[PDB]
Amino acid sequence: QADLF
Amino acid sequence: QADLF
Amino acid sequence: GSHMKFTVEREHLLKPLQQVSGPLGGRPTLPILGNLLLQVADGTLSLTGTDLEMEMVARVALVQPHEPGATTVPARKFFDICRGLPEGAEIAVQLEGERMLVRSGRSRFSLSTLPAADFPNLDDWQSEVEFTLPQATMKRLIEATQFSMAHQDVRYYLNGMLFETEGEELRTVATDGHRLAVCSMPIGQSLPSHSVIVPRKGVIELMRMLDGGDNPLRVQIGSNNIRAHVGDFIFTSKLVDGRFPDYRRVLPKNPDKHLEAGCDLLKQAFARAAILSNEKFRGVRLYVSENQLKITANNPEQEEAEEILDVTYSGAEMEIGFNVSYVLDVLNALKCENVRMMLTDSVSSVQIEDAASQSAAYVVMPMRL
Amino acid sequence: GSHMKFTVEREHLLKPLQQVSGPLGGRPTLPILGNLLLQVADGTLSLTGTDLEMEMVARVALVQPHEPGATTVPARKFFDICRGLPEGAEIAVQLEGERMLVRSGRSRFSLSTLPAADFPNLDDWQSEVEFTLPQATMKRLIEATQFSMAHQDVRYYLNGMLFETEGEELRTVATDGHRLAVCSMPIGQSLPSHSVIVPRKGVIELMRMLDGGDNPLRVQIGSNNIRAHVGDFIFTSKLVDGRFPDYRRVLPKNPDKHLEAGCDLLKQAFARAAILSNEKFRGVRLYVSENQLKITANNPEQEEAEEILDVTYSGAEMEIGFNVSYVLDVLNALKCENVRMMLTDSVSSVQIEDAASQSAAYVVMPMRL
Repeated sequence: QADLF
Repeated sequence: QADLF
Repeated sequence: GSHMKFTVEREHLLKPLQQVSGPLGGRPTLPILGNLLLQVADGTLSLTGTDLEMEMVARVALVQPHEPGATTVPARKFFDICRGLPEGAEIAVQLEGERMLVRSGRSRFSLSTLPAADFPNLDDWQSEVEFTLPQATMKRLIEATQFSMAHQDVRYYLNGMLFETEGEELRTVATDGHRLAVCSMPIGQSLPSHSVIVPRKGVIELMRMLDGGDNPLRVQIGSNNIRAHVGDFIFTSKLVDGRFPDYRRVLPKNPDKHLEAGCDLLKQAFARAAILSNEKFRGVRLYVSENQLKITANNPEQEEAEEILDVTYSGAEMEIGFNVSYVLDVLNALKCENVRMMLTDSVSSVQIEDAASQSAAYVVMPMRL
Repeated sequence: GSHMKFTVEREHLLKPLQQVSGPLGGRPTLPILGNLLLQVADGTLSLTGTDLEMEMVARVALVQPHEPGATTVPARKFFDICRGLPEGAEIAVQLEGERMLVRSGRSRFSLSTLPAADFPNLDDWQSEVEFTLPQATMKRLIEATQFSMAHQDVRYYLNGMLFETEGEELRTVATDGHRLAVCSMPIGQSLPSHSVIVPRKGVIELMRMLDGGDNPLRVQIGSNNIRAHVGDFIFTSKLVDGRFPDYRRVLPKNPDKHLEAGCDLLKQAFARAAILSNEKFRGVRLYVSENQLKITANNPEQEEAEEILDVTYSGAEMEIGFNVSYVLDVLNALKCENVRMMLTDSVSSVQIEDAASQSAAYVVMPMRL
């Protein structure tokens, strides 16, 4: 899962 | 609590 | 057959799959117990779920073309897929190698399988005692006693419900060693004398299969199993092999004292006094005198609840202690206008009944206070 | 006063007792936080519950004779007693020594107390911004973002909800670092700019105090507190002192591709595909092509779900991975006919919103496929 910020 | 039997 | 295949409407699967996906849990004993056995033969689809102690079978008519065969698939995933498809969907199922394919519209599911030859069987017995009764009669019998069954007791046979046939009646009995419940209902048929213990989980499934419709319940009892049929569902359970206590000797003999009161006012008074009873022991004190009942509760904080009620009572004055949850469980199960209590002394059981009906009786042993 | 005494109708005491006592269940930090502070003065009964971070105050008019004073009493026990009494019951309360007596008919309860002087109070403060709005507007704002709040994240400030006032609008923002939700609503008043973080438990209490009636909600926001008034109930909460992420910089800057589809059909396709996605990672793959969306899920058992949908899309083909629970949460919160998705590429956030309204926007970061 990639970080949104 | 007493035993019923 | 090697190439199992069938096509059926979504609607015809939903009720069968919920009923058969029911005797299951999140953690099966063996991986194959988490699967449903699917069998297709001569115009019928059969769905079976089991946990080795009991089994549920549903039969679905196959009107569309199909090929015989059998497989097992993950129960909950197969159920969730079918339920998740749109209303009025058609479901086409087929075995492709070691996978079971589920297709509907442009939705495609490939499920893992385990061999049908590896699935357990709770068949291979003949019924000795057989009978039919309305669903409402079975529901009434179980609801009237189920709460008195034991919870994980060392005496395994108390973790179940006695089912007894006698004359024209079917009877249930449940007890946990402190309190007992018994209910008898006429079924309109002369029966031989038979007594079996249905396990806790079996009682739960018998209730869950009752849909409230006009389909009759057909029961078969063997030496180590019981079976119940309702429409196209068949529930089978192993019996508990043990000696159950005899309710007729547990009922108080020659009750010296008789109290009568409104069921609801008595329930609401016990429920309020329970708030200030000890959270573990739940002890309340009953003081019975001429046309009066006084209920008192105290707890480790030294808080106190007191209820005074007008009752019909003309016996000798007496004080008696009870676990308030056992009394409330009884009053909740009566759902009547007036209740009768039959007492002897402070160290002996009390019989609680509906003041109008004898179909159900409850026995609660007191506590020392 | 030394001898607090009051008599009130159960009818008038019940909803106030629920409003304040609701979140006083469980293990209080301090024994007195399990009690309600009762104050009687000049025709009013005040009932306060707190946990040190927030407080709930209800005011009940006293029509019958009373004597001033204060005490604290176990919240849940006091509520259960009043709820358990019959409809139309009159409740007479009085201090007697260190006990609080509750009487109604021939029901008598003696409760333990803790001194009112020991009851904690939130520190006084002044509102910097004040406004009113309908209850439905607050409920809509909270429901549209609450699911995106973080769950016990080490970044304490993501565990709350941002409340922002700007121009004529009130806005909420919630994010957990993977997905974000934002909703703005018109409140009909020109307001100064203010941005505060309301803690998780405060958001829960603000929702719980909305009864769906016609009573308006008055909000006051200070530097370190927020307060909401509805009828005769006042909720106050401390604010989370931290820097919340800025949603304006999190919204995708230049979405190249735009997809539109029916909300329900898209939700049901994702829900079915989720069944065969990995139970921990929940990854699904989206393949967007001309007027078509393909959703695929696979799990460690190598089971596969595939959904094909007709959608409105005319951009370049692309593959993108998502946690299916984050997508379903957005679709469940968008209670609309059609939804729009704004994509850039496979490694960049997607914006999801109602195809008809811009009041709410959702941003979900993808997962590597």
